[PDB]
Amino acid sequence: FDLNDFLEQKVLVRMEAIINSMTMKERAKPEIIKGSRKRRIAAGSGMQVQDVNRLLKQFDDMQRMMKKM
RNA sequence: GGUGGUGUUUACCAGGUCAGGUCCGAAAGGAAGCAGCCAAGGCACUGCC
Repeated sequence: FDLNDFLEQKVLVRMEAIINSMTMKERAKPEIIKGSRKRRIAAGSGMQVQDVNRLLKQFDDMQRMMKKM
């Protein structure tokens, strides 16, 4: 379950904008989205790092389950 | 090296365009711009000079 699937799932429209700002490598192996990338991803999706961190946290939640069922 | 070709590679770090999103604006409309793409660079093979 990579960020590519979690994408299929201005309310959420912005939660998309964020991913539509990532790169294939990022959307495929999130454990590489440190500071620098974030600062890119945020300003890229007109958001803010905190926003990204939010979505990042969301993915994890929606992720762990897959790895537990 | 120059200038071509082909394969490969490259998140941001004053190239271009810009979905999506953001920004300013009562509006009309402006602005910056991620991914993508183009271009460009790198690693090689290669033609020519």
